[PDB]
Amino acid sequence: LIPAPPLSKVPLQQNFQDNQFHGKWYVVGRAGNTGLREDKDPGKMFATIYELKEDKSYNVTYVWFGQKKCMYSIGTFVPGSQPGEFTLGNIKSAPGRTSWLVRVVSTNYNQHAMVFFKSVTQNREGFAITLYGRTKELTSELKENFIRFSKSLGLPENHIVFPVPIDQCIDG
Amino acid sequence: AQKWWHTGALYRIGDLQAFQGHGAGNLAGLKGRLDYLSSLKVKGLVLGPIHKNQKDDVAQTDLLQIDPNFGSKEDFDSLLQSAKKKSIRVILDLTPNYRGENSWFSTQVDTVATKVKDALEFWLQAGVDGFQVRDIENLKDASSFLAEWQNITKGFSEDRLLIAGTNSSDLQQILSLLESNKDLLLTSSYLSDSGSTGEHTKSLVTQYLNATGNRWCSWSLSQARLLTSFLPAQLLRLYQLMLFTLPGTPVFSYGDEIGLDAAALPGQPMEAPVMLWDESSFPDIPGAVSANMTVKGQSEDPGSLLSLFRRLSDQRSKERSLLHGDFHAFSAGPGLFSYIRHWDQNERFLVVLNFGDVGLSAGLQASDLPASASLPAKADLLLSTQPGREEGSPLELERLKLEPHEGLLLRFPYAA
Repeated sequence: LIPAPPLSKVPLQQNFQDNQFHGKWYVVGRAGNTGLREDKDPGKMFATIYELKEDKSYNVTYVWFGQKKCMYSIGTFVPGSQPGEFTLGNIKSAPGRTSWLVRVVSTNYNQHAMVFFKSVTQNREGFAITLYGRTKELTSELKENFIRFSKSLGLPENHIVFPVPIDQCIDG
Repeated sequence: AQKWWHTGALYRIGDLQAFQGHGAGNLAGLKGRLDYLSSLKVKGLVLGPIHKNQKDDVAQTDLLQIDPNFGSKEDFDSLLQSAKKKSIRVILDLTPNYRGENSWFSTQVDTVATKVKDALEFWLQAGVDGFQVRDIENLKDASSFLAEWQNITKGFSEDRLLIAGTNSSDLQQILSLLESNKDLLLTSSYLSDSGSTGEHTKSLVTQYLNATGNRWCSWSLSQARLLTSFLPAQLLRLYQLMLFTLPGTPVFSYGDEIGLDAAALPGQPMEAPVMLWDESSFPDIPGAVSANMTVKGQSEDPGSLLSLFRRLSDQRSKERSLLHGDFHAFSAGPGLFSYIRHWDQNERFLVVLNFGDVGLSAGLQASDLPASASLPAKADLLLSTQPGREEGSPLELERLKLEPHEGLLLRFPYAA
């Protein structure tokens, strides 16, 4: 087991501009402790759509290709303490429930982004890092920047996967 | 006297990393899930493969060495001793080129077969309860090799099991494999992808038993794949009831007990999905995993798929008629499949399945059974697959009405 890093090791994008971050991002890379590995099927690529709302929340939609049809799931990211941080809305208040933190680490808005995710369930913590692209492919250099950051948080390289691009569903 | 694999369900775990989800994905992690496996009342785990296999390289494949990413030979012996203390048996999958496209390799078939032959006594000495080999459609002269490997496994002890798996769905092909191998346990695609009518399922099940002398057999939808690969969500509960009450050993894969569906979340590998223990399974997609998809969430709901699996598994592993029983089928309407399980002087079970999308009167005909059987006027409802009926109370049998996709399990005592 790999323990979650302290939040003090995770950078926050300076001067975060919510209106530039909106729109469609392709999930180009996934780093975490879920069971996914570089030496086996990394899954099909999916898209995450960020729609900015009047209260500075985002409506977030996941779009993917299921068995023989397109599939959708929707949630609300509520602003946190600092620009570029969010929590998950519409959560239960039973004492065992899972809570989330989302932190945008690095983006240029029109090409790439890296985002950090942390879950908390009772006393147990989980984490991940995602590499987002405005396009389905990104350069070797950008993928290496993501590999280097993920490893600096304690993940082995074989815990880092690159989903396979597809054309069904994820291009509207 | 009754062999251990006759006493309840078998549970397949092919990808150890995806089953564990969190952490390292090793033999140590599996050991810490044994209390959960005991909650399911499963009688054996089918594990792996876990051996050294350089993909497509015959010389750098060694069935006697564990791949160090899965743990050590000491971790394996600790896992076996803890399973034994919980009365859970362990079956090792030895399919040799499990990391490549062709499971048996494309060349050197005599060398490959000898690797399996020479690994049997090594692992029986370590304390395994039996073996699985899959994709036997790609193994040249499979019926001869399987006979040889069976004779070595049973020669060690008659309480040791060999399971073979094939992608075939053809009755004649299956019969020719078993003709000189009558006691082999075989999983296959015989029941998958034939459209699902009540009448068609009844024909498949009865013709198979009639062709094989009512001998012991497995019941499954595949040698490896999840039920949701083949069935829409609304038939899952019905199929679990059928599989746990047919005469033979039922075989499931990890996640079948929560209705695990690779299509239901973004990013799941289609043939090896991550097991959903709780809402923290994929921290990179907040909001996607709902509580009703998970082990934690289903364990808190008496109406869930996991709660149904646990109850059915309990009944299958304690009721002598479901352990040992004879089987006789009715010829009910289009939409329906119905049958009775019975042994000597023990409690009898009646199963009624509505495969269709409309509500139906069952009008079951007594004379469909042999002259010596008979039914009472009423039987106590054990359970339905759907909520809202009174369990523990009698139902009148000439008057049964079943809702769309509903299954009923009724019980009645030995009367002289």
